[PDB]
Amino acid sequence: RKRLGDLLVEEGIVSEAQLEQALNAQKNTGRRLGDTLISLGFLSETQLLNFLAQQLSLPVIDLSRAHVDIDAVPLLPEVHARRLRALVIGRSGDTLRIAMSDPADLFAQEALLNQLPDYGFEFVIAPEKQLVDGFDRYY
Amino acid sequence: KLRKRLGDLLVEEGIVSEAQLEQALNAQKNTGRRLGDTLISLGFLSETQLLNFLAQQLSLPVIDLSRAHVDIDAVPLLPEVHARRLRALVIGRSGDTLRIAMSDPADLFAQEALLNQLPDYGFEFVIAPEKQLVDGFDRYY
Ligand SMILES: Nc1nc2c(ncn2[C@@H]2O[C@@H]3COP(=O)(O)O[C@H]4[C@@H](O)[C@H](n5cnc6c(=O)[nH]c(N)nc65)O[C@@H]4COP(=O)(O)O[C@H]3[C@H]2O)c(=O)[nH]1
Ligand SMILES: Nc1nc2c(ncn2[C@@H]2O[C@@H]3COP(=O)(O)O[C@H]4[C@@H](O)[C@H](n5cnc6c(=O)[nH]c(N)nc65)O[C@@H]4COP(=O)(O)O[C@H]3[C@H]2O)c(=O)[nH]1
Repeated sequence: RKRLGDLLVEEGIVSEAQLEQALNAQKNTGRRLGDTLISLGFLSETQLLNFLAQQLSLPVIDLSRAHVDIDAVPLLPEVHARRLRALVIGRSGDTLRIAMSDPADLFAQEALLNQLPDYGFEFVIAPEKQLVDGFDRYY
Repeated sequence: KLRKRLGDLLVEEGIVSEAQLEQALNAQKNTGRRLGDTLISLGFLSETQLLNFLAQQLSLPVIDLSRAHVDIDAVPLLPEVHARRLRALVIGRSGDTLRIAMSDPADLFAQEALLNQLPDYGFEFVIAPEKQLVDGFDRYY
């Protein structure tokens, strides 16, 4: 997979110098690169969501207007959903549609496999704020 | 799971050669040593290179902990004896999320321990050199 900074440069969203500044800043915080670029004023939140979706080849969703399957939600117990920042929003056959705010999180991906074994997975990316509101709404 | 396995990553990015990888895989068997450390022992890879490519493999950043922002109030959430055992330092807290620097974020045995030790906090992981972690323990406890 292409790295996010390189993607944003190739797409003309940030310059090489801006990317280097953010990478240097990140070495001193450990915050995510996209979040760092937003702090520096070089990237917007909407761009971050859209370009993450492009990097990972996942759809963006507006959960605030989505119609969530309320019988799919409980397949992932609340304690795990909140911890992993993941919400099961649909079930077709044995494929679950799962919204995540950090779908690039390797350890969350590993955990989800452990918590929801034997299902097919389709992922969509949502803003963390919408996920958090979703947990309150659907549990 | 699934990360790209480390050998293939290092070969594809032109860090180690195919024959060297095969040599290290052969040599690693039943030594108790992981692949990166085997490659380093054979002189094909450096500690810094291993750090940087583990970070790429695990999709996390390397930090310079000697200069990094550390919430010195967040540090004590993990008692010193556990921080030292697990080679893990809590450097940020916000809501129920902790940012944790580890020398080995691939250490799942340590991760399990960290999880049971800091329950009801979720984690964001970053990697730092072990020397910097230990200096951090001396500095923040
Ligand atoms: N939800 C969310 N996801 C985000 C954000 N920023 C980055 N990501 C996604 O999450 C992964 C980890 O980001 P990171 O912690 O900044 O960790 C990054 C970062 O430290 C660094 N990195 C990212 N892009 C570049 C680059 O163009 N050049 C270099 N040298 N390093 C890069 O390598 C690590 C892995 O990069 P990736 O493969 O791109 O993988 C990224 C990316 O897929 C964010 O603000 N929010
Ligand atoms: N802190 C630290 N972490 C390390 C080091 N070396 C590897 N790791 C990480 O820890 C996991 C286990 O390494 P392993 O015991 O060598 O066990 C490895 C190794 O025996 C083997 N492996 C790795 N790469 C290759 C490869 O390219 N070809 C083959 N045939 N086997 C491979 O598969 C197992 C799993 O590989 P991975 O998915 O890459 O998962 C690796 C990797 O993420 C190290 O020196 N220090």
